[PDB]
Amino acid sequence: RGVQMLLTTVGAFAAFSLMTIAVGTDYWLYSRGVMTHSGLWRTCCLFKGLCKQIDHFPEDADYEADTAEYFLRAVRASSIFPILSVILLFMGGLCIAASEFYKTRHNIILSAGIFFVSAGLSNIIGIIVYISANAYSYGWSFYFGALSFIIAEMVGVLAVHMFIDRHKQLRATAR
Amino acid sequence: IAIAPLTITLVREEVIDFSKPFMSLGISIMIKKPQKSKPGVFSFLDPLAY
Repeated sequence: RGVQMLLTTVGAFAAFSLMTIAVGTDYWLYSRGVMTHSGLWRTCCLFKGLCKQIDHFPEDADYEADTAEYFLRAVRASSIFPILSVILLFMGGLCIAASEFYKTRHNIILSAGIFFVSAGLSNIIGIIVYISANAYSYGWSFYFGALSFIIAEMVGVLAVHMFIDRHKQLRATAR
Repeated sequence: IAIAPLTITLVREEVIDFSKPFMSLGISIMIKKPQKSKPGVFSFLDPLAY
């Protein structure tokens, strides 16, 4: 019963704050150019102890053949997909907390569930973008981001499962 | 005497002497090398046909 609400909320704040922290730092920890870490925006050294704007997607030594550097490198730049996960998750918790009251038996829970799982898809796809463009160790809050996507996925499972539960109540009492 | 990588032409013969040519060559075109390109999505289907 209410276990759906519990797992739902703890998934919301869990994967949400976890995605935010993932945006914070600890996304890639390795030797810099000398070792440092970076979170896809700016790297911070151990001179040492300071930071520098590191998401310089263009670098002044290349060839840039045809839509490879521009399109892909730009896509990885500004971290669009993970921000898409941010907005979509925001709609997740917001629309579930909306599903608290204002019954609307069928449409809402299913909707937020859909945009929520697909939000997870945006998260994983974004991770793919990041690991891709980066071409040695990873940051820990990176694992926090992936784990956030996972817990999100399970939360969506419980979501849709609760939705078809409501369908079972309605069609059940229908006879 | 000129002992050097000098190109031999008519007008240069028109003023001085050259021995028999010892090393043959042609005009050459030089460019910058690009980096080894990465295929991308194409690797899904690239081989075996067009």
